[PDB]
Amino acid sequence: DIQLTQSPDSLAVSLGERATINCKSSQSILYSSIIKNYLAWYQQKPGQPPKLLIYWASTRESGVPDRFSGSGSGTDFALTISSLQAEDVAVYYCQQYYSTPYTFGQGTKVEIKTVAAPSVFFPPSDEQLKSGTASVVCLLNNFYPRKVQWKVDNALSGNSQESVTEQDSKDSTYSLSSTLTSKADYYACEVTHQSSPVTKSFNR
Amino acid sequence: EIVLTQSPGTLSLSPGERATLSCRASQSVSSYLAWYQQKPGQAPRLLIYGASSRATGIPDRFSGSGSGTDFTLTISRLEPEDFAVYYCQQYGSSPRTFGQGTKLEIKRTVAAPSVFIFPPSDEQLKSGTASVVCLLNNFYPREAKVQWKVDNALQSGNSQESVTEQDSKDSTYSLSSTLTLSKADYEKHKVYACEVTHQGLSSPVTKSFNR
Amino acid sequence: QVQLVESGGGLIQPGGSLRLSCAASGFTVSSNYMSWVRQAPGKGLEWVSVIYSGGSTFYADSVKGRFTISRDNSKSTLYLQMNSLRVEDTAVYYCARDFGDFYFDYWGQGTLVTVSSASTKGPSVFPLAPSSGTAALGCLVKDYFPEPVTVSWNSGALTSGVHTFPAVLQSSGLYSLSSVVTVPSSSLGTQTYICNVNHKPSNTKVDKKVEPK
Amino acid sequence: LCPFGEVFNATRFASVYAWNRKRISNCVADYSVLYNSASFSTFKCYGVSPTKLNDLCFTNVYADSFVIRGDEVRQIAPGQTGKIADYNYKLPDDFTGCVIAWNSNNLDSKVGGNYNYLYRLFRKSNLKPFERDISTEIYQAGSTPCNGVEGFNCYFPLQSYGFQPTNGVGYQPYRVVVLSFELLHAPATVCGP
Amino acid sequence: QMQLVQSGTEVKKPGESLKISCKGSGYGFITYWIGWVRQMPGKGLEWMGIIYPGDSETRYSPSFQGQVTISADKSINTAYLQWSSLKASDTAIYYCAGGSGISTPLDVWGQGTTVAVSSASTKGPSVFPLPSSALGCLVKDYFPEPVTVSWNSGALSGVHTFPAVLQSSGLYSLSSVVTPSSSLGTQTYICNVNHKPSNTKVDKKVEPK
Ligand SMILES: *[C@@H]1O[C@H](CO)[C@@H](O[C@@H]2O[C@H](CO)[C@@H](O)[C@H](O)[C@H]2NC(C)=O)[C@H](O)[C@H]1NC(C)=O
Repeated sequence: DIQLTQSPDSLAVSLGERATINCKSSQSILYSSIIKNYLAWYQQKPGQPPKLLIYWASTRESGVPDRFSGSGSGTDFALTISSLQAEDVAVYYCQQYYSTPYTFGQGTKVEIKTVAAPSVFFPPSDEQLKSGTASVVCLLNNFYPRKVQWKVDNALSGNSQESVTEQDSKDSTYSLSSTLTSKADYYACEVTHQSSPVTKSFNR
Repeated sequence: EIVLTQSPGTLSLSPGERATLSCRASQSVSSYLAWYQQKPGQAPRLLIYGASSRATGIPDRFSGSGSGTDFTLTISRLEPEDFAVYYCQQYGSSPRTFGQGTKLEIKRTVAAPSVFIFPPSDEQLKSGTASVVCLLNNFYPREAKVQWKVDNALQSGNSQESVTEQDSKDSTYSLSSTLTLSKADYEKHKVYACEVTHQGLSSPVTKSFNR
Repeated sequence: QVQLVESGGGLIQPGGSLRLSCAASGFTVSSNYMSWVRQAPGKGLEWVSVIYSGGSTFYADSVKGRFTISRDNSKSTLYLQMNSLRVEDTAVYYCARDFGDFYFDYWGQGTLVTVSSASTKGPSVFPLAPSSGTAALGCLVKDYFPEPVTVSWNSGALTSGVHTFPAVLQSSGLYSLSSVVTVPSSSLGTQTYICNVNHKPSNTKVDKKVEPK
Repeated sequence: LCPFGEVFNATRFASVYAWNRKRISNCVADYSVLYNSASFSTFKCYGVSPTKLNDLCFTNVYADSFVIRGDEVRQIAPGQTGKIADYNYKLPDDFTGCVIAWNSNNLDSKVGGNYNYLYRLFRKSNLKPFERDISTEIYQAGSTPCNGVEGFNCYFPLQSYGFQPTNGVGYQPYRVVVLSFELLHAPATVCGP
Repeated sequence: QMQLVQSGTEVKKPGESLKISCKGSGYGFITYWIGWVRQMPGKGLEWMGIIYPGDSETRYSPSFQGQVTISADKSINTAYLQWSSLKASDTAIYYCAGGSGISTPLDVWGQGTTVAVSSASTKGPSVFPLPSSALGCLVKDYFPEPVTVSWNSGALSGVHTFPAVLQSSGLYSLSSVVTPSSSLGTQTYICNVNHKPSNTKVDKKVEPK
């Protein structure tokens, strides 16, 4: 009913710098008797449930680092993290509790900020070839930031799926796996990431 | 009485396939046939009445066919919950009669059994009876040959076998063969061996112990 | 909703009497056909008796003159008085709602009637110590009568990999049963495994500890 | 601290039609005594939270007290309708505070009826939020003037609760305390520790 | 403070009924309202409804009122979210949050409950190898989740296990890759794949062809 839009969707900030997440409201979230905007900020680390950080858009919860701070009034609100650390890496939501039903924002991912080229590297196994399905896998081991095209004898679709891992504190990078999916057939993998598109192939 | 014969006795199909079960009557009953389902440990559940009509709450994948002396139940898109024993019952003539039933099991890859042998406990040995237990764990298909060989001599007539139903997670069976002897007979031999023959074994597997 | 709850099963000597009750819900017992269907252990289904909506009663040949079917309208309960019971009558008796003496659209949970001259006896529990990867252990439940027996491990905390084999009727007339589990071989020295054996016909509860020799 | 004890632990409570209000200000209050307790049958709060309210400030806090039946406690809430809500005690839709109620069968129920706890039964228009009507004027249900005497089309506006210890839980009296919190743009006189 | 504990993981089928639990233990549950939050697979939080245990006053989101039911039992300090006919779209993880009143922030959160509904059985995975002139294993066609893949029985340290992907066949696929060409000389590598929902433990050997 009362909408809540965030910006940006994704953000990468180096350690020791400032992060800024905006939250726009369809209506004013200000009460008459309390004169405080009923907005809350939440942090959801991977695998863990969301944790409340800031309520009333200005007041911080107990046990919250002093670097987290809230600001804004009316329909425009923001969350600022100064001196960013690795612990602050999570998806952040702004939620209104002015009146039921409660609404959340779409979420804001906080990634980590050197650009690394991807290491491109798989023929279908003979054991799987007996089963009647041929799987071809292309690997990007470590690269940052988070374009794979399958070449079927130099012919370009829809026979592959992508799975991307998540970066960690150690060696912050990304890994992508594209698994091309039939005994009727049976092969190049073209990757364009930030200097020329590499193309590793194999023959039957 | 009118005898109802169901074929096959046991049916093994992978999930998602189509199952056809037959039921033949001694005399014509003219669509006065019913179908039932009975999972292990539960009561029969009505599936089809009038040989074609579907009972309330029954999924559309169960269809009744046939009339007179020939009847058929077709199950499409086999789900795991659809594997049980199915009986056909007639009511065209008195007394009302059921069939022997058809068991619909789940088909899977051939799994070799894990063989474990258990010598009789010392506590049981005090009572004067010794029981040797051989375990076949997590195997498929159900067909398996268990032979008791005591001092390399085959033993017969003193072993009983028990087989569990298909596990809810693995579509595999487990078999237990228990050899029962008195203490005097048990202590008259040294080597007790359990030999297992199965489709998933290249050669028979023997687990043994010394008394 | 339709409910059928049965009671009265147990062990009775040959020639003895037993009455089976079937509490019914969701329909009037006076206005509907009701039937009793028994199933011998491991065998198929067999119709026993039926009571018509108007009160007419009919029985199978094997039970005619010994079994009497009756209903209690006030209590909404269906009864089956079994007399001159024989060993062949040993079966799981079901309570079923009959549609026009044609088919049984609703069934009860079923109660077990065992007819034998054998005497109730509590089970004896013996350990199945693991041999010297994956290690297998279990408990042996031997020489008990009548059914059933419930076996648990670690008071229900251990349920994965547990195989409780069906009971087998020995030559002595007493059932035997085994329950085995699959556990990692590392936990043999550390973990402690106990099987909970309960046989309510004999009021026997046994907690047996198993450990390698 | 602030005189919360004088309100909750008051010897006698007022009727719902003549609900008392105590102005609590210019004091430092401890709210731990309330939410830690379990004698409160209902502890419903709108806008504010008694937990985390200890380290907060407010310009003005009101403590409204009255006695109603168990069935009528549900009416002490924003956007609620009923004889108590419409004619005795009405809360605004933007109410910020708490409503606290507990059973008082031992205190307010008397054998043969209390005769002293009254609620308004007849009223021509609904009460505005936080409005108290203590009129005993004879209700005129017709066009004939009543001249201050009960009779046909002329009823007494107030009805007496027949509070007895043998009644059901719903019929038993409940003591209700309503806390209203204001944080106007002004110096804050009510603060916690 | 106060704490919340939810029910366990459950996998169901389209057309079954499900009821999940959320029991609160702490100090002052009388002041607390309990809500329900749904997070679809790899998506954001969605607010479903809220309830006050003392009087069971239940408020629903307009997008969830017609197909969910929230209840509570103040005797056991537990809230319940229940469905009658589950759907494949209901597959998500459900959180319950506790606030000390209406129009208040959600101070206390539960650990979450995972729900999976799909028109598929519990088929186990098939493990196929994935070297050149960089080892890996392919875990394909399994349901339900999850599949825990290890390398060399713990220890190795260079393992990048990719998240599972739902194929058009209704099943999942997963692969893990490990990167030192000196290991390909004579150091054997084995991948351990365990699927507890299917009790499948495959230790396949990966060798250069
Ligand atoms: C009303 O009086 C009672 C009795 O003195 C108070 O209840 C006690 O409160 C103290 C703290 O003031 C607690 O340590 C005790 O455990 C309480 N005892 C019981 C039996 O409840 C109560 O707090 C008073 N209420 C107010 C609002 O002042």
